[PDB]
Amino acid sequence: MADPRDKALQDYRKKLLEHKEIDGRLKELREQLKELT
Amino acid sequence: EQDGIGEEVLKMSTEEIVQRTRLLDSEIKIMKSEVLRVTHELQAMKD
Repeated sequence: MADPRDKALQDYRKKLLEHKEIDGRLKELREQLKELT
Repeated sequence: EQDGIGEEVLKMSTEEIVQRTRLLDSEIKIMKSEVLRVTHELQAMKD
């Protein structure tokens, strides 16, 4: 925007979303492990 | 919103903003690899 510091802020958000997006996949693949164990 | 706003820039220190950008990048390698290792782990259990 008006600061490089804001460019930086906007990237944290993509990562917050990214951390979530992965956690959902991770858990679906995880359930499957449990049956095999 | 929750990021990208002017308030947050004012609120934090300028130094801390540099350290936070570095630290967070590192987490991504490890998380992405965590998901893949599981996908492989599934085949390994099957074997």
